[PDB]
Amino acid sequence: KKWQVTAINVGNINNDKKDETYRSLFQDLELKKERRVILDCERDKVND
Amino acid sequence: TPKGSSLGTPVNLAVLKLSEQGVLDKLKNKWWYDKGECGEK
Repeated sequence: KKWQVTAINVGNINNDKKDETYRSLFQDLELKKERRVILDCERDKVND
Repeated sequence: TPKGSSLGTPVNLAVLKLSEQGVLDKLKNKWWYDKGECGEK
């Protein structure tokens, strides 16, 4: 389908790290101007 | 920006975008003319 997909593993992160890694990730998504996101997670991680 | 930085493309597109929507002209006219001293008979 000629799709450009940036695949990130959110699976392994320390609970102590928490928000910080997410901040880094979403900022890096903002610099790439990626406005479209697929979560692919269970309800817990989706909520986080 | 430093070579191979992650900010290069974003700042490039940033300058372009800010240029096309006329912000640069606005700031230029803001800090040069509008605040100038010199503006009958």
